[PDB]
Amino acid sequence: PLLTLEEEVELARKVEEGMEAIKKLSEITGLDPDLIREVVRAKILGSARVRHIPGLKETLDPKTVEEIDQKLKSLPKEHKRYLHIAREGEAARQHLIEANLRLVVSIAKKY
Amino acid sequence: VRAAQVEAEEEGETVYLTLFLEWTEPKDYRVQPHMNVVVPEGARVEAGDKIV
DNA sequence: TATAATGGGAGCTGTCACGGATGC
Repeated sequence: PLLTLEEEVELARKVEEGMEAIKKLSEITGLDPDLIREVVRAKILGSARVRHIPGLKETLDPKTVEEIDQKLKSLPKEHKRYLHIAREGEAARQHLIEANLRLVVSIAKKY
Repeated sequence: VRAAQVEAEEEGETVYLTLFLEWTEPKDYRVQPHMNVVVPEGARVEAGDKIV
């Protein structure tokens, strides 16, 4: 179903803040922000989909995402809080996309 | 409002009650759609804490 | 790169007859 102004602004906001949180989590851990994003995304979507990403300098298999998810869970409370933020931002991203999937149809019918 | 403690003094044909009261006063805050609450239900705050 | 916009459109109408896989 379609998004109420509140639901839209909320999912949007959570996305922006999870992007922020991946930046902060890179600041903290010194790992690559893209690798971070792909790990958070992996665990959000599930193991149903994990595959090698072309920009990533590392092959993204369940072994290394478990390793990096573990080294992420080994954080202080005020840092691991950013892991919870990024997870929420990824889920907001998927829900906002799937919400606005009908705008695409109404726009491509004229093409 | 509740009367925590009650001190009394006798004087002439009366008493004067020095009541140590404790009570809660409400204030409303209207939220707009562009806004978000940062506080759970029934959660206590102090002077300067963020509500919305 | 920033008003806001949120589920498509055809279809095509006059064969005939089998075999062989699928529902009361």
